[PDB]
Parts: sequence; structure tokens; C-alpha cells
Amino acid sequence: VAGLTPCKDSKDFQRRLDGSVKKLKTRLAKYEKGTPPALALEKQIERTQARFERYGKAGLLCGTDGLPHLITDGRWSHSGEFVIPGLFFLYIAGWIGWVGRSYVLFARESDKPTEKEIILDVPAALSFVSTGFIWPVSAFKEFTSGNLIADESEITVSPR
Amino acid sequence: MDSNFLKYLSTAPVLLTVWLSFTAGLVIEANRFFPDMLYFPM
Amino acid sequence: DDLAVPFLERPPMLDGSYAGDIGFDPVGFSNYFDLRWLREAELKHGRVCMLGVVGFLVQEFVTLPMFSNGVTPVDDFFVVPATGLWQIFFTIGFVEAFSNGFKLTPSDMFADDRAPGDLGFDPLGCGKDPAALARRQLVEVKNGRLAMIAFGGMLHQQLLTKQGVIEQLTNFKAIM
Amino acid sequence: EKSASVPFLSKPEKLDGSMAGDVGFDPLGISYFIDVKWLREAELKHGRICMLATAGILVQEVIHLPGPAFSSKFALDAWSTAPRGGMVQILIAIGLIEMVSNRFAITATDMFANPNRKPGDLGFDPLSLGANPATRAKYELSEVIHGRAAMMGLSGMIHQMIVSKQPVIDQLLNFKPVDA
Amino acid sequence: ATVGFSGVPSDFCRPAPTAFPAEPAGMTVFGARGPRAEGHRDKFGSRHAAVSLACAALLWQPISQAGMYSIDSGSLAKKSFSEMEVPGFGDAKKVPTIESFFPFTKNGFDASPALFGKDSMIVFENPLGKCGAYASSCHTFLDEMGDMLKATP
Amino acid sequence: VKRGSQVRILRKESYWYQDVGTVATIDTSGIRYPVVVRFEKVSYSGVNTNNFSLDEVVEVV
Amino acid sequence: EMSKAIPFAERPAKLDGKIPGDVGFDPLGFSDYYDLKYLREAEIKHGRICMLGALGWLFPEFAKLPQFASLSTNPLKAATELGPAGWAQIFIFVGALESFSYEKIYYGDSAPGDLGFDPLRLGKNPVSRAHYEVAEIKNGRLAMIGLGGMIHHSLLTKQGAIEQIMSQNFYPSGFP
Amino acid sequence: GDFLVHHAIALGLHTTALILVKGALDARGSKLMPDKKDFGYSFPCDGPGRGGTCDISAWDAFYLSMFWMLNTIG
Amino acid sequence: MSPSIPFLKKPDALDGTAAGDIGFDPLGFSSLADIKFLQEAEIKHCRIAMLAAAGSIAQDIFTFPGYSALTGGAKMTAAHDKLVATGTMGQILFWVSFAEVFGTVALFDTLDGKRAPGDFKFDPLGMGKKNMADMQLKEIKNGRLAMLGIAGMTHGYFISGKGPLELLGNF
Ligand code: CLA
Ligand code: KC2
Ligand SMILES: CC1=C(C#C/C(C)=C/C=C/C(C)=C/C=C/C=C(C)/C=C/C=C(\C)C#CC2=C(C)C[C@@H](O)CC2(C)C)C(C)(C)C[C@H](O)C1
Ligand SMILES: CC1=C(C#C/C(C)=C/C=C/C(C)=C/C=C/C=C(C)/C=C/C=C(\C)C#CC2=C(C)C[C@@H](O)CC2(C)C)C(C)(C)C[C@H](O)C1
Ligand SMILES: CC1=C(C#C/C(C)=C/C=C/C(C)=C/C=C/C=C(C)/C=C/C=C(\C)C#CC2=C(C)C[C@@H](O)CC2(C)C)C(C)(C)C[C@H](O)C1
Ligand SMILES: CC1=CCCC(C)(C)[C@H]1/C=C/C(C)=C/C=C/C(C)=C/C=C/C=C(C)/C=C/C=C(C)/C=C/C1=C(C)CCCC1(C)C
Ligand SMILES: CCCCCCCCCCCCO[C@H]1O[C@H](CO)[C@@H](O[C@H]2O[C@H](CO)[C@@H](O)[C@H](O)[C@H]2O)[C@H](O)[C@H]1O
Ligand code: SF4
Repeated sequence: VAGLTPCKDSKDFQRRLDGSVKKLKTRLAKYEKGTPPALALEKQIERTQARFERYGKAGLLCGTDGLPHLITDGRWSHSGEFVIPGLFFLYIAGWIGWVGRSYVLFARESDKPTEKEIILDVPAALSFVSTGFIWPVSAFKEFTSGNLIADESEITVSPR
Repeated sequence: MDSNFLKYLSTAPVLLTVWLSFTAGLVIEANRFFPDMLYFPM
Repeated sequence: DDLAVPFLERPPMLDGSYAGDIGFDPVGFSNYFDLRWLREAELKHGRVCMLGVVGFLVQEFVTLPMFSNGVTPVDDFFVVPATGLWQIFFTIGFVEAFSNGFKLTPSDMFADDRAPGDLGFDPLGCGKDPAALARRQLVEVKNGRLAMIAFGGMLHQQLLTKQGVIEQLTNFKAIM
Repeated sequence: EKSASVPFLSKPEKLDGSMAGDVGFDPLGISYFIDVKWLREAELKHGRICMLATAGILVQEVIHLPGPAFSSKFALDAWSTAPRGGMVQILIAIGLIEMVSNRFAITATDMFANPNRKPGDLGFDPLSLGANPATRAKYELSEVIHGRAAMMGLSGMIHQMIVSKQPVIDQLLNFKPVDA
Repeated sequence: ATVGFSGVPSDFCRPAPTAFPAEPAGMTVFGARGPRAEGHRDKFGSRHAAVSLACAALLWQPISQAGMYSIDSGSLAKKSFSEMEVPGFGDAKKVPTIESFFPFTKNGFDASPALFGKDSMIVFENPLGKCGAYASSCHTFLDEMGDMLKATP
Repeated sequence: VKRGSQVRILRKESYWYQDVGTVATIDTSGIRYPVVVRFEKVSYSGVNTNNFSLDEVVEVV
Repeated sequence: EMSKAIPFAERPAKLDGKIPGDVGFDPLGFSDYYDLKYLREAEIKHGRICMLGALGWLFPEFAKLPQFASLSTNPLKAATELGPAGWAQIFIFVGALESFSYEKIYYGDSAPGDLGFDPLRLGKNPVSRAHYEVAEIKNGRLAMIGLGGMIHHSLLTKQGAIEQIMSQNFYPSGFP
Repeated sequence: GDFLVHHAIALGLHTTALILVKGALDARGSKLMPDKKDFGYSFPCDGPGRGGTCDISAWDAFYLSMFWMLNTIG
Repeated sequence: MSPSIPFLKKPDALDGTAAGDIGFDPLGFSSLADIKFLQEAEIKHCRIAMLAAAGSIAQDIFTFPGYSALTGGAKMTAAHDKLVATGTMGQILFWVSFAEVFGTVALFDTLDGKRAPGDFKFDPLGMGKKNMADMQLKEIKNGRLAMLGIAGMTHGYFISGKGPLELLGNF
């Protein structure tokens, strides 16, 4: 609706579905019924039909090409297209980074940090992996306590 | 189990391979049971 | 001497100084809040309700010429002009502010340690006598509590029956 | 030198028998690499949740809250039919409960920072039934054994419900052996 | 080696306090046992929680059946407080009331002094019906085991 | 500064500029760069030790 | 040593409880990093903004200026309807007010939130002044929460707060 | 398609700017050769010491950006 | 040992001083819960069940005018439902809850040890001044018997649809 048409009611989308199904059926016509190839092609047809129907009902918009297009501007009617998926990413990525940083510090305060970085201490690594589930509040706590950002006078820098 | 063998299994390439194989299996099974998810359903 | 609830201990903060104290605080509000504030609230409620009872009685028979008469005193409020109601509200606000000396909050209401309920209102000088003062303090608090309950009853029964208090008593109809 | 539960395997070194329910059962040696305090906290949480889960699956088949949304004898169907907003509210409440009960120490790095913090002790004793030293040990053992039994029972209930597609009591009263 | 999941930040090189609060032994029903300010247990103890809850229930009893009840028509009739019109508030003749805090009717819940009412009542469904553990019309698990043991190939 | 003390480097051209090392020895003979600092981080050339002057090192807390 | 707000956690170091509105609530420790005076001034300004905003979210639903009678009771719709010129004049008024705040923050030292506005001389009594400071902070906090809720409710229902309450469409139908 | 090619162009502009800005700002000196201004703008290298110092000049940064500029304009 | 159960040892929390204490606690609920709470609960149940049993019998014998009209001749729990719709049960519950607020306060006084369990100091006629222990034993015994009796009456009603006396007259 933004600048395109709903995909549930687009002749282009219907034509693409028809073409895919017809290709699969032409491939199926040369195989005996009940044979593994026939069953596989039938399952492919079912998967194609389910995918197209679900895309139609999802509320996705489709252009003249007959393919779904994504509205990644912030509109709440299309949040599931970029924003919620991206929030899940950011959660997982902050988890990974936070636990990795924690393990780096843990290995830093060890007898052999390099040995701990090549041959890992997987009990402690799994500990940190577990901790990573509240990484947003933990990272902000580190920031505000001053344990995250290092001072300008304590970081090596090249001469000007 | 031998502690030396366990350290070998704790070596970086073994852990990376096992962890990434586990992640690949996770993604593959997610796509096997919930395929063609181009969007979060809302 | 006698306790209101024999099977409960005398509340620690209620030491009998205040009039009408029979050790009645089973839920222990005096253990949370300042008893001076609580007694000020009690006396204000009681006085408002005494006036409210007298008003419920008079309004059902006598109506001022400027105002129209509703079926019941509770409906007189809805009949009377809104501007007039607002004027009464603001006059009451000014009266409260001036009587409390612009010390209207628990923080500063008793900053001068004035006795709860003592707003310096004795035009006729009724409370000059000390013994009469104590007896009349007891009378005031007891009548105020009775008027609190009575005003609750009158309000609710008037809302139910849609008939004045005396009209209901003269034509009593059971709810069911 | 040998475990009481599994005689041929050696006694788990980290299991010293202090904890309730300790029979030396740790064939895979998780306690060697994972603190037994964390493991016992996890065990008690799992057992408590499964106690409640078994009780709920058995009770909400016979008694329900008013309404078509809550009227479902089948528990897996109740999961879907119950109001989704209510379910999300329960999830948020569980999160807040975890946070406050653990006193902001909800991670593997800080959970047992306080020496006073004991495995599984969240300060929950509303009726003060656990203040009696004589019965405290018996209560602890009963809680651990109940958690274990309820964990097994809940797992069995869920999967037998997947198979039969009928409630637990209904399955036991109208049993139909699996066919394909 | 390291034993993971210790719960002690110093083991994992993480920030932590230096003096941890001691744990007092006091409980509040509908509350928790833990550090509290001095006098907290005395002022807001189990007695406070329980008596406050009793007061809350007694106040719920009027609230659950909140509404203008009138017998002017000759029968007890309930009308929502929203119906009443209030002077002196301009456009808003009808103003928020207790039903705003407690929207029972909107959700179709028949509240009562006790939580549930006639229309909205806990539903008891008898699981047994007419079944019996053995030799009953219903084919039970025990019946299955007996049949299997007495079966004929 | 004394032996076995943590000192932050203040030489701009240094691989360890604004980084902390441990003083291993201080030579009082009167050479240009008396103090000797050891570092845990190796430099690009592979050396973890260097000679610094007293004005190019500051004790840390 | 222990926070009042969170009894099981240590008191924030910068929040010693002396400043108005301090109960030791800083679970994420903003006070350790950012300047406490700046934070206090920002909190006071946000509270004032949201107090006026919460009052004005509901006032048009009760009465409107005769010039803006046509404008919707929905505050967001009224904002859309006002037009550039009136919004420009409001913006100039707010900027003229904020010039004083700019001067007091960047070129002056004073109690946080003190712009010299006390025309009615209600802050001269120290005890009343303390109560009023804490009351301003707390009413500002409540107004912040309430006005955020109100903005989101107006987004959802596309109606005013009182209208939403009266129609009892308390529950959402999804995103707008 | 225009969206995707536009973000490819953004990548190209940003990477060319990365190479050029790094060359300009590290021209006077880096941690590898902290006295680069002494050697000038377009010296060959500093030898195989310190791990190897191939293409450690600002001229080399130009030489490396020119590949990327050609890519982006392409 | 236990006077009631000779082969079982006397429960630890049961000293025998309390009225009706015969060492009967084979399952050891007294070891789980505070015995003051249990005594308060037992006395409460006793009094409620005594009133309930006497009420069932007296409702069989006689019914107040008007209440019969409102309940349509329903008995026992059916009268409960009819009069819930009527609104009378609502009044009973309101005032019983009002009593039970102070009941909670009294319960916490008992748990603090100031008040004996079940002692509300209600004896306007002064019937307990002669032998309070004797009267207390009578109260506890009659209350236990009334609990069992009200159980029997209610379940007989569930079985037959008839009140206590009507059942006895039409078994
Ligand atoms: C299936 C889809 C998919 C895939 C395969 C990837 C893959 C990748 N993304 Mg991701 N990404 C996706 C979807 C996906 N993304 C979506 C939908 C979004 C929109 C929200 C993003 C937004 C995003 C960002 C913002 C970044 C990436 C980055 C990356 C790369 C490195 C991630 C990493 O190292 O994590 C392991 C985690 C770490 C190393 C920790 C540090 C980095 C993370 C991302 C920080 C997260 C928290 C932080 C507070 C977020 C602030 C963001 C703000 C500054 C904009 C990697 C190739 C990173 C990249 O390209 O860097 C050059 C990167 O910074 N992605
Ligand atoms: C605490 C009670 C109270 C006080 C102390 C008080 C004092 C004063 C003073 C002196 C300080 C003046 C000068 C004044 C003047 C007017 N008062 Mg007022 N007044 C009070 C109460 C009411 C009520 C209930 C009504 C009312 C009204 C009017 C009208 C207009 C009449 C009209 O509209 O013809 C005028 C001119 C009526 C009204 O506005 O009716 C719509 C109306 O109903 N007043 N009033
Ligand atoms: C702690 C505490 C308190 C408390 C408390 C509370 C609320 C305690 C609640 C405890 C509960 C609910 C315990 C439930 C245990 C259930 C079990 C063991 C189930 C086992 C099932 C099995 C083996 C099975 C099975 C089966 C399967 C799978 C297959 C089927 O064909 C057959 C079958 C059904 C048999 C209170 C509030 C009082 C306060 C106090 O101050 C502190
Ligand atoms: C400085 C100073 C002066 C002054 C002054 C002035 C003019 C002071 C004005 C102060 C004002 C206007 C304060 C307003 C506070 C409003 C609040 C707290 C609203 C909360 C709303 C909530 C919680 C809500 C809500 C809701 C939500 C969100 C959802 C709804 O469904 C329900 C509901 C409605 C309940 C003067 C001029 C006298 C001079 C003097 O020398 C000193
Ligand atoms: C507090 C106090 C006072 C007082 C008082 C008051 C009001 C005292 C009231 C006392 C009452 C009402 C006592 C009632 C006891 C009833 C019992 C034992 C019933 C047993 C039923 C049985 C066994 C049965 C049965 C049955 C079953 C099972 C099923 C049926 O099919 C058959 C059958 C009927 C046989 C006064 C006012 C004096 C003041 C004084 O200062 C102190
Ligand atoms: C610019 C623009 C764009 C589109 C919309 C619009 C046209 C309106 C326009 C303006 C938008 C504006 C001004 C939006 C403002 C949003 C606001 C003010 C949102 C407010 C959000 C507030 C929130 C969450 C508050 C959450 C509070 C919580 C948890 C409190 C929980 C707590 C509890 C329950 C117990 C004690 C502890 C604690 C933590 C305090
Ligand atoms: C009490 C004041 C507390 C203020 C804080 C509230 C902050 C956040 C409130 C979020 C809105 C409530 O969430 C709500 O959305 C759901 C959308 O499916 C609703 O879902 C359901 O709600 C109503 C019944 O209660 C039905 O009339 C709706 O048709 C139905 O959608 C639920 O009522 C609730 O889960
Ligand atoms: S290879 Fe690199 S370093 Fe070796 S000489 Fe050629 S350029 Fe200089």
C-alpha cells in the first residue's frame, strides 16, 4: 500500500506461483507414482504452495515483478520485516561480544593468557556464555562504573 | 578421560569447528521445521 | 480504662491523651502515621459530616429561593448551578489555607505544634472553661464519629430509595 | 572409593555427601567442571517447576477458570487457547520474580557472590515451616526427591500427550496402544 | 583447573563488592527474607501484610459489585456509575469512576464478593465419568495389560 | 621509581607509549637511559625489554 | 551502606540521600558517570515539562479556548491541526524561557532547577521549601510516567485520555 | 536493485575514504614506523624488520585507494 | 507414649496442656505448623461447623418468612445459591469478613503469644468463670463432633437431595 500492492492480491505473484508449480509438475510427469522422485517432487510442490500462501497472508507487499518487497523505514506495520529481526540480531550479537570480552579479561588475569586463548578453559567459557543473557544491563553497568571505557592517557597511540 | 585429551579437545580449532557445526545444525533445523521465513510473523 | 477490643493489646501510641481514646486501633494506623495528623483528619471528617447531616435534613424541606429543589438532597447538588458549586469549592479552599496558615501538608501543618483540630474558632467563647473544654472535646469527637456513620448511611440510603431520609422513614419499602 | 548408586564407577569427588539426595550419582562427572552449588540451584529450580507443572497438568484437566479460553482439558491445547496476552504477562512476571528473588545476582559469575547465598535458598519460607532444625533435613531430602520424581513425571506426561493426543487421566482411562 | 559457574565474580575477574551484607533471619508473608532497613520487619512485618490483605479483601467486596443500586422502580436495579452526569466540568458530563479502575463488565467477568460469580464460575469437570480401573466400559491401561496377557495370536 | 615498580611509558616513539611495564633495574652510573623496563606485550621487533630515562616513565598507582 | 529503594543492594556512592528526592535508587549507576547536578537539573526540567504536558493532555477534553474549539480533543490531532504560525510562536516563547536556563547552566552556578521563578513567595519557609522540593520532584516523575502512557494511549486509540476511559477501549488491537 | 547498488556505492566511497584518510593521518607516523615524516611521502618501505613493512607509505595508500576508486567508479 | 494411639510416641509439639489434647497427631502436622496457628484453626473450624450443623437442623425444622419465598423452598447449598443471587449471602460474607479482619489481628496476637488461641474474651453471660478448662473441653469436643456431623449432613444432602432430618425420616 505504501507504494506497492499487497502480495495476496497480485496477478504477478499468482503467475509466479503458477510457473513454479507447473515446472515442478512437468518434472513430476516423467516419474512413476509412489516412487521416491514422485514423492520428493510432490513435497516440493506442497512446500512451494505453502510458502506462497504464507507470504500472501503475511501482509507482504509485492511490486510489478511479482516479488515481495520490504519497507525498512520504521513503519510499525512492517516491523517484522527489518526491526524485530534486527532486534533479535542485536541481542545475539551483544551476547556474543559481551561473553567474548569477559573471557578476554578472565584470560588476561591468568598464569598464561596466551595458553588460555589457544587452549580454552571451557568451564569458564561456558560460565560467560551463560552470563551473556543480560548483556545490555551488564554492559551499561560496566560503562557507568567506568570498567568499560579506558582513559585516553592509558591507551597506546602512535606519534603525530 | 585423559586430561591431555580433554585439553586437546579444548584447543581453539576443535572448539571452533564443534561450535560452528552446532550453530550450523541449529540454523539448518530451524529452516527445516520453519522454512521460507523471510520475515518475523506479526 | 476499658479497651474497645478486649482480645487485642492496647495500641502503643494511644496513651489516652486524646479525647475519645478507648484503645481502638486494631489495624494500627497510629503505628504508621502521625497521630496529630490522624486526629486532625478525624475531626475534619466529623465536622464535615455533622454539617452534612444537618444539611441532608434541612435540604429535604427547605430550599433557598434562588435554587431549584431536587427530589432528594443528593440530587440538590446536581440541580444547583455549577459556577456556584465551584465558588463554594474555592471558598472552602481559601478557608482551609487561611485556617492552617498556608501549612496544609503533613510536613508543615503542625510545624507550630498546634493542637489537632484547633483552628482558633471560638466566636462565642464556648470553650473558655477548661473542664467544659475537655467534656466538649469528648462530645465533639463522639458526635463527629456518629455523624460520619450517619452521613454514610443517609447518603447511601438516599441513593438507593431515591427518597429523603424522613420520607423514607415515613414510607419504608424493603429493597426486596 | 566407589559410588553408592553405581557400584562399579568411582565416587564423584566433588559430591561429598553433604547435599540432600546425594547417592554418588554423577557418572558423567558434571560436578568436576560445574560448581555443585550452581548445579543444585538448577536442580531445585527444575524440580520445583516440574512439581508445579505436573500438578497443573493434572488439575487443570478437572477444574478450570471460567471461560472458553480457559476451558481445555488437553494441556498442550490449553497452551494455545489460553489468552496470549495473559501468557506474556506470566512470562514477564516470571522474569521479574527471577530478578528480585535472586537479588540482581542472576548470572554464573555473581549468583553466589554473597557467602550467605546457599544453593536453592531464595528466601522463600512464607509460613516459616523450615525454621525447625529437626525437620529441616527431612524437608530438604523430600524436596529434592519430589523435584526429581516430578521432573520425570512431567517429561513422561508431555511426551505421552504428544503421542496419545489426549489428557493424562483421559489416556489412562481410555488407553489406546500406539499404532504408527 | 577452574570449576565453572562458581557464582563468585572474583573467580571470573568480574566487578564485585568487598563487604557483602549479612543475611538477617526474618520473614514477611507475601514478602521475602533478606537485608532490610532497621525497623522494616517491625513496621511492615507478616502482621502488616496479612492485615492489609484482609482490609484489601473487605474493600474488594464493595468494589466487585460496584454500581448504583436503586429500588425506585420497585425492584433492585443496577446502573453503572458512568451513567451519572457531573456538573461543572465543561464538556465531560460523564467522568471516570471506579469502573475505570476495575473494568469487570467490559471483559465479561461476573465478579462477586468472593472472586467468582454465578456467570463466571470455576468449572469442575469430572474426569472419571463412568470409567473403572478394570472390567469397565472404558478401556483403561489396566484393561489393555489384561487383554494383552490374555490375548491369542 | 625503584626496582619492581609499575611505570607507564611517556616516550612517543615507543611501542609501549602510555603502557605499563615493570622496572627491572635502575643504573646509577650516570648513563643516558638508566632505567630498564620489562613488558608483557612484545614489540614488533620481538623484544619485551627496553632502556628508558627517568623523565620518560611515570609511576602508576 | 544499603540503598533505601533496593534494600538488598549497596547505596550508590554519589547518592548519599542528602539531595531532594533521593532514596538511593540508581540500579544502573547513572550518577557515577554523569554529573549529578546536571542529572538533577535534567530530571527537574523533564518533570516540569511532563507536569504541564499531563495537565494539557486532559484540559482540552474539559474546556477549549474559543479560538481552538474546532481542534480535536485528541492532543496529537490538535497538534497536527494547530498550524505552523502558532507552533512557531510557542517555540519562540519556549526558546525565550530556555535562554535563562542556558545562562544558568553554562554561565552560572545555582541550585539545580533554580531559575529565580518564585513570584508568590511560597518557598521562603525552609520546611515548606523542603516539602515543596521533594513534591516537585515526585510529581514530575509521576507526570513523566503518566504523560508517556498518555501519548502511547493516544497513539493507539486515536482519542483523548478521558474519552478512552469512558469508552473503555483500554485494550489494544495491534500496532497502528 | 537501485537500493542494493546504492549501498554498494556507499561501501566503495567509504572504503576509498578509509584508505585515503588512513594514509593521510598515518603519513607522519605510526607505531610501526614512528618516524615516517623523516622518510617522506613515497619511500619504498622500511625493510623486513618489525614483521615486514611493505606498503607503509602514504603513497602506497594512494596506490591502494586508486584500485578502490576504480572499483567504485566502475 | 500417646494416650490415643498407644503404640505411637507422643507428638513433640503436643504437651497435653491444651484442651482436647490426647496425643492424637499420627501424621505430625504439629511438627510442620505452629501449634498456636493449628489451635486457632481448630477452634475456628469447631465454631463454624457447630453453627453450620445447628443451622442445617434448624433450617429443616423452621424457615423464616420471606426467606422461603426468596429461595423457593430450596435447602442447604441450593439455598446458598438462591440467596447469593438474592444478595443475603453477600451481607453475611461482608460482615463475616469484617469480623475476620480483627480475626487476623487476633491471630497475629496469638502468634506473638499475647493471646490464647481462640480467646476473643466473649462471655457476656459469664458462663466460663466457674470452670473454664471444663467449658473449653466441652467446646472442643462438641466442635469436633459438629465438624463430623456437618460433613455427614452436607454429603447426605449431596447423595439424596434431602436435609438431615428429612433424610432420617426418609432414608
Ligand atoms: C541472518 C542475517 C545476518 C547475518 C548473517 C549477519 C552477519 C553479521 N552482522 Mg549483522 N545484522 C543483521 C542481520 C545479520 N547480520 C540485521 C538484521 C541487522 C540490523 C539490526 C544487523 C546489524 C548489524 C550490525 C550493527 C553489525 C552487524 C555485524 C555483522 C557481522 C559481524 C557480527 C559479529 O561479529 O557478531 C559478534 C559480535 C561482536 C563482535 C560484538 C560487537 C558487534 C555487535 C554487532 C554489537 C552489538 C551491540 C551494540 C550495542 C549495537 C550498537 C549498534 C549501533 C552502533 C548501530 C556479521 C557478518 C557487525 C559488522 O558488520 O561489523 C563490521 C556489526 O557491527 N550486523
Ligand atoms: C461558599 C459560598 C459562597 C461564597 C462565600 C460566595 C461569595 C460571593 C461573593 C463575595 C466574596 C460575591 C461578590 C459573590 C457573587 C456572586 N455569587 Mg457567590 N458565593 C458563594 C456561593 C455561591 C453560589 C452557590 C452561587 C453564587 C453565585 C454568585 C453570583 C452570580 C449569580 C448569577 O449567576 O445570577 C454572584 C454575582 C451564583 C451563580 O454564580 O450562579 C450561577 C450561585 O449559584 N455564589 N459570591
Ligand atoms: C515450599 C513452601 C510452600 C509450598 C509449596 C508447594 C506449593 C508445594 C507443592 C508441591 C507439589 C505440587 C509437588 C508435586 C509433586 C509431583 C510429583 C512428584 C509428580 C510425580 C509424577 C509421576 C512420577 C508421574 C507420572 C505419571 C506419568 C508421567 C505417566 C502417567 O501415565 C502416570 C503418571 C501420572 C503416574 C508453601 C507455599 C506451603 C509455603 C511454605 O512456607 C514453603
Ligand atoms: C512554580 C510556582 C508556581 C507554579 C505552578 C504551577 C503552575 C504548577 C503546576 C503543576 C502541575 C500542572 C502539575 C501537574 C501534575 C500532573 C501529574 C502528576 C499527572 C499525572 C498523571 C497520571 C499519573 C496519569 C495518568 C493516567 C494515565 C497515564 C492513563 C489514563 O488512562 C489514566 C490516568 C489519567 C490516571 C506559581 C505559578 C504558583 C508561582 C509560585 O511562586 C511557584
Ligand atoms: C459463645 C457464648 C455463647 C454462645 C453461643 C452459642 C450460639 C453457641 C452455639 C452452639 C451450637 C450451635 C452448637 C452446635 C453443636 C452441634 C453439633 C455438635 C452437631 C452435631 C451433629 C451431628 C453429630 C450429626 C449428625 C448427623 C449427620 C452426620 C447426618 C444426618 O443425616 C444425621 C445426623 C443429624 C445424626 C453465649 C451466647 C451462650 C454467651 C456465652 O457467654 C458464650
Ligand atoms: C515526535 C513524535 C513522533 C511520533 C509520536 C508523536 C507524534 C506523539 C511525537 C511525540 C512523541 C513523544 C513526545 C513521545 C514521548 C514518549 C514518552 C514520554 C514515553 C515514556 C515512557 C515511559 C516508560 C516506559 C516508563 C517506564 C517505567 C517503569 C518500567 C517503572 C517501573 C518501576 C516500578 C514499577 C517500581 C519501582 C521501580 C521502577 C523502575 C520505577
Ligand atoms: C492498570 C494500569 C497499568 C498500566 C501499565 C500497562 C502497561 C502496558 C499495558 C499493555 C496493554 C495490555 O496488553 C493487552 O494486550 C492484549 C492484546 O491482545 C489484550 O488482549 C485482549 O484484551 C482484552 C481482554 O482483556 C480483549 O478485549 C481484547 O480483544 C484482546 O485483544 C490483553 O487485554 C492484554 O494482554
Ligand atoms: S618485499 Fe616488502 S619489504 Fe621486502 S623489500 Fe620488497 S617491499 Fe621492502
